[PDB]
Amino acid sequence: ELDQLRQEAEQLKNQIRDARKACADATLSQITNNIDPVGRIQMRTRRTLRGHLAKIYAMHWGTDSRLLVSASQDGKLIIWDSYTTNKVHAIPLRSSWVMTCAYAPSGNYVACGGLDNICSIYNLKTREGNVRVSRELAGHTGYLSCCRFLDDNQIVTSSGDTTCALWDIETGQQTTTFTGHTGDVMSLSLAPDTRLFVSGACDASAKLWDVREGMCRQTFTGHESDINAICFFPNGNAFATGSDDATCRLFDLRADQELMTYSHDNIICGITSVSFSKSGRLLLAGYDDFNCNVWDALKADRAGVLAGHDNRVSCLGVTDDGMAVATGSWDSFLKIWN
Amino acid sequence: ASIAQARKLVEQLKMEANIDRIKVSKAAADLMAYCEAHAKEDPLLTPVPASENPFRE
Amino acid sequence: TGIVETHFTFKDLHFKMFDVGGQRSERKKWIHCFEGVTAIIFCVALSDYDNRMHESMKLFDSICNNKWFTDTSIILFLNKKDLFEEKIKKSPLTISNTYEEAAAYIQCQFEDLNKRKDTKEIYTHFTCATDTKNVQFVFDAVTDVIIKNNLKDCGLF
Amino acid sequence: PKLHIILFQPQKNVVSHRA
Amino acid sequence: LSAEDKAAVERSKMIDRNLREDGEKAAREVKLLLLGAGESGKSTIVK
Repeated sequence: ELDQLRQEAEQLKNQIRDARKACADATLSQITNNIDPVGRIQMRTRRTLRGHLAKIYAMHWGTDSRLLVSASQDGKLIIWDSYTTNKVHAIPLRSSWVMTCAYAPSGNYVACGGLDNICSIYNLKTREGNVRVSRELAGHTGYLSCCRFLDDNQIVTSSGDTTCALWDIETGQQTTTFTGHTGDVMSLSLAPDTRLFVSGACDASAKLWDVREGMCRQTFTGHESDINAICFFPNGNAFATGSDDATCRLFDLRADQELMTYSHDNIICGITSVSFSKSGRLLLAGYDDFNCNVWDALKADRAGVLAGHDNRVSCLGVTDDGMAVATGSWDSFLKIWN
Repeated sequence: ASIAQARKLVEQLKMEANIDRIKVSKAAADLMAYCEAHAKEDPLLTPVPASENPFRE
Repeated sequence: TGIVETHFTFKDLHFKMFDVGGQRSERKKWIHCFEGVTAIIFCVALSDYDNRMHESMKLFDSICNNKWFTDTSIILFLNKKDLFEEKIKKSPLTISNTYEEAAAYIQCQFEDLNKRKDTKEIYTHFTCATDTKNVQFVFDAVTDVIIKNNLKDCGLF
Repeated sequence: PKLHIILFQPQKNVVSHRA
Repeated sequence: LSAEDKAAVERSKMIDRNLREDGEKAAREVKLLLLGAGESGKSTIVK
């Protein structure tokens, strides 16, 4: 009787919902009252980068907050020096279709991926003085949507099909596979402890994975559309998700609930990128209608707006030291704001 | 096929219910306190001195 | 695997050819990467008419109305006509029986599915198993598309 | 000639880029 | 700006010249997307 198993699953889900409702004690909108706000924010552009020629899909700050890596719809992966607008390296690619770029924390390697469903890892410091392709990783049925480094020898990938993977660089064969989703896995974010990582997919859910056990730990619902980007809170007990509902949400682990929602009548366009600054006071979201918004984390009202771009805002990333925020839109430019 | 998948889903959900949780108000208070404690080093909240800005000119 | 690509040169002209049909994922998530492609080449099976053709027509309808493809031109190739001529007798096109009538009816029921007639055009063709003039048709359509775009950009058209 | 088409023969006002 | 900056700007100029040449060359290629249904004779059309 398969219906019996379906009914049992429904009862277990009902139990979880009852426990979640009972765990609630108050609302952050009630506890975070009569507290000093940050105030209106005025920010102006500082740098402009002009190398590329087509749309730009991803970016990633370095570990010293000076170097950048940029991947476009051309065969070129450009490395920028932000302080003085110089080009340090120009990488010729083997496939013009790119959706994700990542900078190794040691600064010795770069990763690129896209519709080709194959992950290419590049070495930057070689005696011959030219960038030689280090390795190629195959075994994803679908495309790659996001990839991040753990060290010089491991890497994580999120695939178009319902899988995420852990790769050993030296021996291309995979090590562990995480399979619990029903749909496209569109973004991932690594925790600072690197013991856990959070993946967001197209079935209106987010999962919590521990790398060594290889099993899921928590499933979070509430969004009524597909989610597109995700990032951790600097403490490590929270993260933020953006979806096509034009509404960001902040989740916490221990309470296992949904804390705050950010939305207003003016915004209708979806979200393509979400990131947190240092000290966890400001949330940066990149909307489709050529605009970026800084959100009061602990209050409903909106902070100052950041609107200078000419097309859809593809990616945005905040530096490790908190100096600046970089924005790369579908026009060829990148803007560094401070 | 269907039986195996259903068994996997039921076991996954059964393992989920055994987690240990704490008060939501405590978590909200922790988030309120963490930001206030670390406001000194946050270059974007307030404008830093021009002598300390690597994006001066 | 993934996306398959091909090169060929004709009349001192470069042609990139992107096969994408093997992706097997959500089309709406990544379909926008191809905005700005000069032409869309569609293929319709005629011998698979008895309904597969309803699915093919629905798929065609979707591509025309996508927001990214508002101004892109469509080159349509109608294949499997050699078997179609014989299949009409066994299965009438109502599933004025003749080859010309059935071909005209099929062409009209597809070509009547673009609302913005002024914005884009639907080049149409009948292809057989063996024909050396297909590349000439692609060349003569692509040049016309290029000229129309250049004229529209400068305000002349 | 252009004025002739604009005023006297609005029916034949059209542009084509193939012929 | 001692010789380090001078070398950096010379290298940047070479990179920019190479990028401009490659982009100008690659703006001439004509890109064609392929679509259709399965088992519709796309292989024969490609061949």
